[PDB]
Amino acid sequence: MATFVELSTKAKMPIVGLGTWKSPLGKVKEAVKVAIDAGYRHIDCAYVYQNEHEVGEAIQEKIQEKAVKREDLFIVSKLWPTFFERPLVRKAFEKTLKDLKLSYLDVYLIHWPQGFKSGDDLFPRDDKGNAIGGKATFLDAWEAMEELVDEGLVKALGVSNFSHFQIEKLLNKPGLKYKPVTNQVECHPYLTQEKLIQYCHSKGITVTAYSPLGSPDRPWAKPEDPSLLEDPKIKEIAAKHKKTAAQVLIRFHIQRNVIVIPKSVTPARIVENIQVFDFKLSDEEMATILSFNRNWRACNLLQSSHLEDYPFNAEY
Ligand SMILES: NC(=O)c1ccc[n+]([C@@H]2O[C@H](COP(=O)([O-])OP(=O)(O)OC[C@H]3O[C@@H](n4cnc5c(N)ncnc54)[C@H](OP(=O)(O)O)[C@@H]3O)[C@@H](O)[C@H]2O)c1
Ligand SMILES: CC1=C(CC(=O)O)c2cc(F)ccc2/C1=C\c1ccc([S@@](C)=O)cc1
Repeated sequence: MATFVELSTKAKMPIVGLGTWKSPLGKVKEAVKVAIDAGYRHIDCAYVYQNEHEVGEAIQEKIQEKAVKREDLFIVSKLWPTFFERPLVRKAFEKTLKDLKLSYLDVYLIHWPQGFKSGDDLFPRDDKGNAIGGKATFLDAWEAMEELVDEGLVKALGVSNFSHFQIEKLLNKPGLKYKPVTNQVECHPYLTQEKLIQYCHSKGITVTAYSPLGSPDRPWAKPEDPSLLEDPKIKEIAAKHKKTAAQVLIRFHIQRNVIVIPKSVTPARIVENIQVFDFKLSDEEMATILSFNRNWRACNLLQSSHLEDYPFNAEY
């Protein structure tokens, strides 16, 4: 059975969710439909993925067809940092919610802590491709997002790609109404996030692991980049359980009580990826996997590294 991680709000967040970044139009609706049929309840979405309108169609279909009730779904989206100015937070949210055809979101995340130039150019950049910053901050954004929770449009807020310093800046903000329920960050055996997970858990903040398979189809991959799915040592552990590497990579997070959101539009893989509750990695296997840490990021966003709130300069 597909288990949950309890949030600070007492809401139950399904521990495996479906990722939707780069899920193409014409495939993402079917991906969400297959996922819901396979027992997924948690779907991870974003404004910047530009496919929320199709995700919304799929969700609406399955609810209509009595496959699932809204209350049993757990829908997450994210505020892109070109929308940190107060009026833009509301407008960006309204587009996300309208696209998803929902009356509320379960969690709404700040997608990245660093502010970008405000507006509807999602990737404002210079000639070299470096991100253009904006003066509105994640605290400005949070302020506007808190209204959504007051109004019942969002059940809980969270953050993504925040370091512990940025989470501290948020938690210690005088006059804070709502606390983040999760920090969605890259996490897998090459980036085990031990210090950040410990920190977040100590503050009652869950962690959601993105790119758990190493994001093998990311547009900026470099052939010398490591490959988790083909890693002989990961494969060895998979073989031990007669499971696939992907299932080991997903189960890894489950055993750390970390939510994990593998992306697929392939029905067989969508099913495979949630077949992770009928085996257990041994204490020794978990220790071996943790030892693979390389501090390697598939998502380092180097093009924003000059910005004030770029999160990856800190140790954690
Ligand atoms: N907050 C953030 O900044 C942030 C950053 C990155 C990602 N995310 C979220 O996290 C989700 C997951 O991360 P991700 O999409 O970067 O990468 P990922 O889930 O690590 O890997 C996805 C890739 O692996 C393939 N795949 C999926 N299941 C497989 C399996 N069982 N065997 C072999 N290959 C498999 C997929 O192929 P097919 O789709 O062709 O099947 C796709 O190419 C995203 O979709 C997004 O929702 C958030
Ligand atoms: C890491 C990353 C993700 C993954 C995710 O959030 O799920 C992503 C998703 C999108 F729909 C668009 C951009 C990004 C992205 C980094 C990024 C890439 C190029 C630019 S501009 C420089 O071309 C800016 C940022």
